[PDB]
Amino acid sequence: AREVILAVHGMTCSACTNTINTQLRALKGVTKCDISLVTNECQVTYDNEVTADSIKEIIEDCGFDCEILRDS
Repeated sequence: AREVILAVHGMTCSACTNTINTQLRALKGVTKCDISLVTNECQVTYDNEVTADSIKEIIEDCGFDCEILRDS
């Protein structure tokens, strides 16, 4: 497993990260994900089955503006 790190805007309550983190965990290659209401980022421990862009899309869909910062 790789890590992707992406900036998640919009989020302003725990329900939000719950929803995000759960959705990500549900995709396929996501094994773990460590989301932190400090710097408004999402950190996703995935493997090659999943796609960072999909991850962004999923968060867009979930209803938060977000952008891919790094793939490590």
